[PDB]
Amino acid sequence: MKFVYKEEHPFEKRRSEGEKIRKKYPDRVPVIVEKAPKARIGDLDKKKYLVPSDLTVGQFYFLIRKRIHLRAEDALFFFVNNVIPPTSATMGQLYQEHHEEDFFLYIAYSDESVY
Amino acid sequence: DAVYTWECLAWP
Ligand SMILES: *Cc1ccccc1C*
Ligand SMILES: [Cl-]
Repeated sequence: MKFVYKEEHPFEKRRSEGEKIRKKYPDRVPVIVEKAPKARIGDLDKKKYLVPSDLTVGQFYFLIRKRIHLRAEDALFFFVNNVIPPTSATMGQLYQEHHEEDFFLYIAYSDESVY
Repeated sequence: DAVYTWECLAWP
């Protein structure tokens, strides 16, 4: 999964920011959210979010669906490392398992079930 | 809900 965010921000700057944000907000996790390449649904205006550790994937889906005005017939999937995370998983659990060495979790979203 | 809103997720 290629994240444009990494082109825009060198590793050491990301890592320094991620270390600091975890100390300031230990009950939240820092996330980079990007639309998967070629997905035909709406765009966010930011990539970097700071979400509650106890927020579930399902709650995040609900918020994105309403934020980008998805229709009922529109699908919405997340991918972490090209795999759909469980809807019941919390962000904190996904962070523990999948955070990168810059201390961020990376999530792609799409209207398709394959990244 | 009253806590888990879109703005809740915003980077500070
Ligand atoms: C907005 C927010 C931040 C941290 C934990 C819970 C909630 C609802
Ligand atoms: Cl709000």
